Amino acid sequence: DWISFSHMSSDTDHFPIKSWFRCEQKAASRSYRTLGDMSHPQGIYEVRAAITRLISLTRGVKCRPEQMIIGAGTQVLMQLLTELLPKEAVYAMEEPGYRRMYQLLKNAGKQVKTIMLDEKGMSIAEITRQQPDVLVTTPSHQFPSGTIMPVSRRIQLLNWAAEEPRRYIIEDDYDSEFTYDVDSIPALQSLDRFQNVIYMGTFSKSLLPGLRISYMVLPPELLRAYKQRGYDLQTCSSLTQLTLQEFIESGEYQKHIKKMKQHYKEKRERLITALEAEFSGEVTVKGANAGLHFVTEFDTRRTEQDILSHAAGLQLEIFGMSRFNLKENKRQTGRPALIIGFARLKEEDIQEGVQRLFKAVYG
Amino acid sequence: DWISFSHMSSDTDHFPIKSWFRCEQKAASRSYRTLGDMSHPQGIYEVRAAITRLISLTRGVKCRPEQMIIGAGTQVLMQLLTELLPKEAVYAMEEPGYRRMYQLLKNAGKQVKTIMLDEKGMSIAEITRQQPDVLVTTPSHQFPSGTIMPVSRRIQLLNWAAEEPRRYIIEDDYDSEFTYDVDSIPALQSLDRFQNVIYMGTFSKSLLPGLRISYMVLPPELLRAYKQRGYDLQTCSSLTQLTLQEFIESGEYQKHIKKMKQHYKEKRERLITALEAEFSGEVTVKGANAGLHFVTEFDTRRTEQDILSHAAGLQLEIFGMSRFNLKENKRQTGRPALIIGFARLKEEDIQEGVQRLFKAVYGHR
Ligand SMILES: Cc1ncc(COP(=O)(O)O)c(CNCCCC(=O)O)c1O
Ligand SMILES: *Cc1c(COP(=O)(O)O)cnc(C)c1O
Repeated sequence: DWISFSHMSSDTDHFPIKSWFRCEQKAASRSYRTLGDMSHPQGIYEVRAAITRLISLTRGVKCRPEQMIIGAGTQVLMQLLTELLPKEAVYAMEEPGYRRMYQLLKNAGKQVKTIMLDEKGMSIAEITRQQPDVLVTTPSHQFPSGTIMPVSRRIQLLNWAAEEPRRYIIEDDYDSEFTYDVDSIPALQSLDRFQNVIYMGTFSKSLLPGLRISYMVLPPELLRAYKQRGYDLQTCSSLTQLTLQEFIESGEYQKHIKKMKQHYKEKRERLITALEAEFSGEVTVKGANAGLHFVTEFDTRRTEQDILSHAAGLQLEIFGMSRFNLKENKRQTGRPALIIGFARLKEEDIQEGVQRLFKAVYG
Repeated sequence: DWISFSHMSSDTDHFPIKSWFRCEQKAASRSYRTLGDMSHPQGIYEVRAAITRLISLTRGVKCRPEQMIIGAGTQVLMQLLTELLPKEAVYAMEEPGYRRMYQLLKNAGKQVKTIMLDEKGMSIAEITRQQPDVLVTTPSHQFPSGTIMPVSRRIQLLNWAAEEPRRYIIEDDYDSEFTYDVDSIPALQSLDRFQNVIYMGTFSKSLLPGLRISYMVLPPELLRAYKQRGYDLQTCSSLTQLTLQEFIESGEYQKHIKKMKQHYKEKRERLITALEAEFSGEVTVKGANAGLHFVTEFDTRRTEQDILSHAAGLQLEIFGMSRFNLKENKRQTGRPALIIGFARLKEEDIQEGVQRLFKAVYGHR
């Protein structure tokens, strides 16, 4: 009975789960003799090669498959990365941003500066002033604000990293697969002429988060630091990797993304239109030109926690922007701001969801 | 025409891949609408409940699913543990042992003591001497010497840990689904009255056709430490989790374990008979009646490296004890003690494998 405006979930109904299992039988019969065993620690080479081709095609990312590392989550690869990067590196994160990564870095004993955003995303002025060593950025659709970083700002960050040795940018290209605006913008890593960027990718938005498949691409110098480790074991089963590779090479991935691009586009249009009507125009929407969510701000007498406590009662799954407040202070000011995810939201349940949303906002 | 005496986990020839895939289907059907969600960070709860019920009756492990953390393999679970334990904790490991885990700890910048064995396992003598803060131990079937630590030694370790704060015992239970003849002695943590043991288990032996599924059971203090972080995400795919749960609860698992046990019971018997037949009083089989490996000591004038070198020339794959040293600096190998691993040993390969081993142990015949 719940309706879900979650940005963390997907509808199982639009994922071709039967194709996936069919690829799995194919991968299994292809590599039956050795499915049993562990893969190369970075992941199967042929599989790393398929991905390499994919992200070069879609994101213009330039690399050799040996630079790629596959892992069971962005957060296992982020941890590893903190061990490849200089021990005394000062990290910098978007504010607001991904609270888990913030917590991960702190718990690793790192200093994390918090960089505020402007209309173009991560503030280059703040970056220069604070002087961190490594930036963590989400250029395709800033998490959670949704700002698509323009190539002008991408170049600004790439010039910053070039100006001094041992500066790195971690490019978190999370939900970069769908675009409802001018066409794609090549990843920072592709615009880079000096190998200062670590490109991170995941299959959680395109596939299903249940499937724990992610990867990252290392500059050569960090790759040699990884290989010098010797003890690392792969975290994705051999069959999972081969199933993904089969899913992609068969073209099913390409079909799935193209179908979904259209599906999300139209569902996003519907949902917004229904927000503007039900709220009479008295709602502010931001970060809606890409990705699987946007941000909505309301004029109401209620606090964010009131709306959230109430929306929970109306059986509406929804999250407050306060969830993404990195630098702490008792400072909720202005309009309550909520993130509106729509991957998990049914076509049929848009009108009801907006009405439930209205009631939770106003009473 | 290679023959391998080097495997300690099965392969796809041994695994009912079809049963697994069919359980995966059913699990997926049952839990369709929830695949679009990411798991609970400790793993799906009802999965944790299933494993817990299982391990309580097979190993005598006493715990609640609330204390269990599921992960994509033992490495990732060990990595996390080092972050839950005191930063400046000193670790200690058995020698001979799992070198990979030695490097993991060393790369994490930890002090690691190396602790020799006697005929009851990890040396309490050496432990009370070298004074570490946390022990890493394989009490059910030592890796790779095969020693089953007796309860008297388990109690000594337990008492040791209880004596000062910030002392813990990691218990690596890795192949305890296979016990031959006499029933097993339960897991060490079944004796753990003061919450000093962290139980680490895996499905790598009893199953692994590549599956990355392990789990660890935490004492409340470390569990609270874990819940304090708030940033951890499950690494084991939700599909793998539900499948295994179905595999277990459908009964398919015990049926598999029952079959494999007899199969490995046969092979160990048939292999030891053959060793005793071609060698006689010249072979000593040291090791327990458990697991997928044992230790052979040879009464020969060849050195370990000689035998290993003649072994590769006869296309027989084996390892001597010296491989399982954790550390090395200015010394080398030893004298005829090899470990035999028979998880992937064809029955047809037994006599020929034993005949090559005989050749390599003298260089004649
Ligand atoms: C900022 C950011 N980057 C990457 C990911 C993908 O993570 P996995 O590869 O799936 O482990 C995510 C995923 N996050 C959803 C959680 C959002 C929340 O509100 O907690 C992410 O956010
Ligand atoms: C196989 C094994 C493990 C478990 O490793 P996984 O990460 O579960 O594959 C742990 N300890 C020892 C000694 C082993 O041989």
